[PDB]
Amino acid sequence: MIQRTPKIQVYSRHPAENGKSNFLNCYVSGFHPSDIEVDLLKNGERIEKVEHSDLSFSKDWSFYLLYYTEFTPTEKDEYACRVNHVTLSQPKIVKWDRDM
Amino acid sequence: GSHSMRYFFTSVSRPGRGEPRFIAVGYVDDTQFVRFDSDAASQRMEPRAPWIEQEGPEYWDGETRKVKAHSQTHRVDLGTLRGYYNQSEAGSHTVQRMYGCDVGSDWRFLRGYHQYAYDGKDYIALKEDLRSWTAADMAAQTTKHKWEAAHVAEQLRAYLEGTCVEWLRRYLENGKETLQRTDAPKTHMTHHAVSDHEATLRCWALSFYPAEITLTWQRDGEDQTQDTELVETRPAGDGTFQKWAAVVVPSGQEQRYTCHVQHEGLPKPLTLRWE
Amino acid sequence: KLTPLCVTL
Repeated sequence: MIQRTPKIQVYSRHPAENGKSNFLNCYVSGFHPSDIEVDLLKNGERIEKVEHSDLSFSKDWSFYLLYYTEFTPTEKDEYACRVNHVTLSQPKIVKWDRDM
Repeated sequence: GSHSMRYFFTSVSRPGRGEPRFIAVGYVDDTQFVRFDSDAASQRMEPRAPWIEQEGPEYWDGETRKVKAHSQTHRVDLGTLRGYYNQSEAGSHTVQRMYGCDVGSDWRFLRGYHQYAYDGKDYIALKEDLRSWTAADMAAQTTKHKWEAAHVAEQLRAYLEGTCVEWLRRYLENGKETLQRTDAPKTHMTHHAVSDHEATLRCWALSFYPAEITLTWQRDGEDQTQDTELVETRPAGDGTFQKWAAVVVPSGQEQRYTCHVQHEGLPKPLTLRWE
Repeated sequence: KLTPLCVTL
């Protein structure tokens, strides 16, 4: 059966500025099947207050979801997105690079 | 310009753990406006755009009634398809369905479409003529001929050229503030030292709408597409989109590089230089 | 608006 590996992007809704409210995003796309675990981490620990968009898919039938949470960037806080899927041998962690 | 309405339906079987999960979403162009999730407590079709929230009780009762019926259809489909493929009762499977319509700039019918996929691959689809079918395989053939005899196409065509475009036009009017805008991308470049002799030039497009955009890097004019890391266009979560494109460049050669941005909301293509 | 029909595979 068909399986497609999620692409993962972690990023803020607005350009990051320390001490200013914002949204932390983890966008996962191009995956199949739809069963997927996605967590946002703050200093390595899962964030309780996280929502996600409604499951939708692309022209190639692959799925996409946006996971997001309200947050305020601080100079020393670290954020990541942890994603698990059947196509991954182990769960994948992507750090937020607040630069770029 | 032209516009589209699309509905996306996903159904996933959960053997020995109750009925399958059903999720429905509706889009006008790149804007989501409704959703149904069979695991939610409400059991109603729900709004996901401000301009649809005041549609009224009749509208909400009606879509709820119809979307539950879609949910039941997919539940029977999962049972049927497993039979066509002679498959184990223990595994989880997936049915996907998409349909919708386009209108032109004049808001007149342009095209319609209606497609299924089973476990992530084409199964059967309505042809552009709206009268015939394409069957991916042997299993679908059975569906093909069954629908041919039931005159299923004709009734789809009636919906696509009528109700579908009728309501697309009504939504475009209701949400014309959201749906008939274009937000031009706000663009900028960043520079990062990869080493002592290399650097990353990243070209950013932010807060644009609709999703369509082209970001290209060139060196002296020669497309560096092969050397360009380009991310998928991604939702900012506020209804706008984001994209970027990056090249690794020899330190000292920044002036040779330009980033070219084409978007609907721009009066002219943008050419960014580092300087 | 969704189609009111009930087509099945």
